[PDB]
Amino acid sequence: IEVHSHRALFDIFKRFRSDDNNLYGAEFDALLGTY
Amino acid sequence: EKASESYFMGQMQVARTESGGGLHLQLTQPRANVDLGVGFTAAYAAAAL
Amino acid sequence: EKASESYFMGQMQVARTESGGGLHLQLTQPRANVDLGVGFTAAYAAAAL
Amino acid sequence: MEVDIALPTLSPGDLSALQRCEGRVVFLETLRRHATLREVALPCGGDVLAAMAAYRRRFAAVITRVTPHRMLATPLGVGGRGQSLVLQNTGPFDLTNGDHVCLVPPLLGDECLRLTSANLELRFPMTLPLAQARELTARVVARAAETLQLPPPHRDNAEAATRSLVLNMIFLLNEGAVILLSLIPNLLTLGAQDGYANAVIQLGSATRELGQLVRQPPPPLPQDHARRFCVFEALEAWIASASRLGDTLGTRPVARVCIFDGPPTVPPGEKAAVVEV
Amino acid sequence: MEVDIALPTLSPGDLSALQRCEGRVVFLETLRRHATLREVALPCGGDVLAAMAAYRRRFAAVITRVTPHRMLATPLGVGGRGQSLVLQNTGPFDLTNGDHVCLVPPLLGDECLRLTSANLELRFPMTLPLAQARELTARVVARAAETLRADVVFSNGRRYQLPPPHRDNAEAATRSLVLNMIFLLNEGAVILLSLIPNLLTLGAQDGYANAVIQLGSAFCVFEALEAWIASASRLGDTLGTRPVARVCIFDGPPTVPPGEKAAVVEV
Amino acid sequence: CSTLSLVRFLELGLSVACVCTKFPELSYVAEGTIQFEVQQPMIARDGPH
Amino acid sequence: RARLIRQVTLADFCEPQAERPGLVVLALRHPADLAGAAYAATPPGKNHRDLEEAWLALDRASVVSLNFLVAAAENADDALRAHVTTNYRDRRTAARLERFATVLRAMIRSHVFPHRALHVLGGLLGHVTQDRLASVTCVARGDQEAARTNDMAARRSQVHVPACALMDVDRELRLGGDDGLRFAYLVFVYTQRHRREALRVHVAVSRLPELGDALSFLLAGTRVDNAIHGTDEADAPAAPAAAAAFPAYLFNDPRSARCPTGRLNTPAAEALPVWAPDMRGRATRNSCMYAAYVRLGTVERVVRRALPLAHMERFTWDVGAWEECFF
Amino acid sequence: VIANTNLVTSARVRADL
Repeated sequence: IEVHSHRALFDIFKRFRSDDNNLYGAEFDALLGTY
Repeated sequence: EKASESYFMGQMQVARTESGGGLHLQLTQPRANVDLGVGFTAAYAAAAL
Repeated sequence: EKASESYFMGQMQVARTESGGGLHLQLTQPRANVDLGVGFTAAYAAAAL
Repeated sequence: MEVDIALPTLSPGDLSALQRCEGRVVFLETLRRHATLREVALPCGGDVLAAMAAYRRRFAAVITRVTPHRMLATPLGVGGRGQSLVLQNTGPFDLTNGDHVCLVPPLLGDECLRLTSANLELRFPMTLPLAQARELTARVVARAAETLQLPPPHRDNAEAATRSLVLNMIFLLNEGAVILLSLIPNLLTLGAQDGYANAVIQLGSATRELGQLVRQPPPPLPQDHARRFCVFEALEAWIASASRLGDTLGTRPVARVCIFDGPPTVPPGEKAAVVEV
Repeated sequence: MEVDIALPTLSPGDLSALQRCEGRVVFLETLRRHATLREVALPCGGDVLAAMAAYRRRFAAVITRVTPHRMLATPLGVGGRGQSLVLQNTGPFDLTNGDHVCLVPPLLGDECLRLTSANLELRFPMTLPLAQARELTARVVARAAETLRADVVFSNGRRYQLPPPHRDNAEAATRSLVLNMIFLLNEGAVILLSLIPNLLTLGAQDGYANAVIQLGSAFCVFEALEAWIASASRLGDTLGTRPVARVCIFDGPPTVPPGEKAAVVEV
Repeated sequence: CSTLSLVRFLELGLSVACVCTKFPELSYVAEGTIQFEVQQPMIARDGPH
Repeated sequence: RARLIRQVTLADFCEPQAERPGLVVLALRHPADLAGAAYAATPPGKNHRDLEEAWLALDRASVVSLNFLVAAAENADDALRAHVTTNYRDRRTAARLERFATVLRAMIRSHVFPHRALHVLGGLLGHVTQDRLASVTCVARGDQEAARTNDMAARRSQVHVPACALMDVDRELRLGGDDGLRFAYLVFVYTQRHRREALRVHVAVSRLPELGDALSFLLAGTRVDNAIHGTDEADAPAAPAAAAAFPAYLFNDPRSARCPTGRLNTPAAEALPVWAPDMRGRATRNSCMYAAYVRLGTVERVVRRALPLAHMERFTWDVGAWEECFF
Repeated sequence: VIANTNLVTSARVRADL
């Protein structure tokens, strides 16, 4: 029935977590480095 | 008519069977009826064409 | 390589089929794989003859 | 006993079309349970006689369930005469109830299934009623014998078809065939007194022409004819042969149809439930 | 699968006469669950060819026990794992354990169940082993071949005399078969001789044999050829010679004479 | 008699090559594709792209 | 499950205590009608009462085990002869085997072929015997091991065939195929040379649903030397007359002598050409008969293991009709 | 682990080396 894909595996250690700076206002004072 | 014919329901029977595609059920049911009215209790009518 | 291929083990399956000389019990299991790293991750070596 | 046909990775745009194949028969070479798809494969059109002969060495198998992983198929006939199943009507003609069916290769090479995902095509044959499969086989064998929807011949295996024909024919001549032949005028004279007698003999029958262009004496008495009779042996031989003519040139009736309630005929491209005989 | 048939209320005694043919075979028209005495019936005497062409377009069915209200039947071609059923013999000669049974119309003096009560008529086919079935037809047509211009069958010790023509209604019921079976064979003969003309001049002992052996190994005649192939296939197909039963009598005498029943398994 | 010395896969040496993770529902969800790409690095060449 | 046949009979040819279960048995026709049909069936020139005598020299008995029949043929390995002779309890047995050989050799000579005298039943499994009277029981459909033998050492059974006669086909013909489910055919081989003739038996397995050309090539020498020495003892006339040449030039002749129907007794119609198709002594079909086969069922595997034998594997009994092989 | 669209924003074996 016209097969489709599915969401792909993402590595357990995927830690994008950059929106913490990019949510509304970025606090460069110490939030960096962890990135 | 009101009660031209009766009807009877029996217990349904489940009959499973196994295939390469897995399982394939097959349900079934026995049923019977009997004429009630004396003489005839129905009539055709070829109405339109 | 230290981790060249990913690999997923499915769930085992049974499949019965009645016969004369007893019973056949074909048992199967599906599996999947994929490489990850860019470039190659294995090689030959035609060592001896 | 359900055979298993595995598949490679195909295009999602082609499984949607192959899934629509649920009643066409495939032709396997052996009957192991697990099997591949690469094994069952056929080129495009050409030499309808070759394929017709190949339809006797290999045995059929109807498919019933498709999955993007594997394909479940049913060994059509090796040991079963009641496996009521369904196969779709991919034939040109229309098949009513109580009709023995027959598999015939497709014509013109027009209708195949070019599977580009793996570069291989499967030429599923068509299902015709016996009565028309017989005329088709007859026409093709006549055309093949002639050369010492209209497809061309091959003339590499025409030798085989004409061979089988002339063998099945040459062993129809017998010491009693001459006695049965010395009555052709006696039959033709009946062809004028009665109407059905003229009916049973066709128009260009190549005997009603013979019937006036030669004469023949009463047949000479054979050896030991005071003890044995020959016309009965000839007739029995002819029954035994003709009972098996339509097979050795075409295909045997593989199964027959049966319905309960609905419309008698099943127009093409439709599922029909058949018993197997 | 089983089919019941609406038996109308016929009469005393003649119903009891039908109550003797509890093993005969009758051709239904469609597998269903409801039937009637009218559709399962043929005229008592007709050409053997139309009955033969009818036996190929219908579905067989055996008569089981018959209650005066309705009679039960089961078809042959389809079945569940090939079960057991009794089948009354009607042939002229017996069949032994381990034979293949066929169904041919009554080439001999027919039998027609005359229901004078209900104004119907029943006609049942005959049961024969394949070996003798393929030969009784040939005896019948051979008897007519000579009259167009001796007859003994042997079976299980005893010998039959093939009752003389028109001992029944007439021999007209078996004319068309004679005519077709002779004409098609004469056609095959002449076409073959025309195709290789010099076939009958070769040395009868050596040349003809060398031809027939080197051939075994490595008005347009062709339209006539196509026509002959078509007709021979159509006629050979509708000649019975395809068994639908195989007798399997367990716990019983190894031979069943004509008239009494026998346990047969469907092929 | 004769015993059967079983072997464990993880205790082999080859195990280091591939990562094996038990995905139970693969046999069901394998009906389609999963289709994840990985990566590619790129050098920052001078001159405007 | 499978369904069986029971046939009480004489302990003449199949001797169910001498062999263990699992071997095919055959049903023998009543000999009276064979002897009768000979009278009209033996060809011209030959004897027409020699089968009568051959039968009378062997004096109901109805069954015959294949293990017994294979011994009374040309092809056989003498180990099986020794087994049948010294292992059968019965009196006078070797003499009977000799007479049976003479019977079958007479049968082929009289053109009433044994394939028209031996229907095939399934493999026997059980028997109760009085003194020289038995009641064998064989399967008829379904697979063999659905049965239940009263041995109590091996309840189920298998199918045993003398490996001396088992002729494989595919590995023989080199089809390059791969063994899956294969059919099983019991085949007869005739050979016809007057007073010097014999019969060969085989049991053939293959994937080929239609033997035909396969045997026609397998038995090439037999068909060759049978088509030429088969018409012997038949007086053929002298050189065939030129009038025998069936005229073909006259079909589409616009101008030719013609005669409408209804004036064919002895009118002024003598101007028609004469043609005498004259066939007296040439090779008929029964003259070129060399083999006959019949389908037995389906098979998985064949292994050889012991007297040499051949154990079947998951045999499914499905008996078919006989078949001619003449062309 | 199979999560929905919700979002946030040893032994001693014998071997040769």
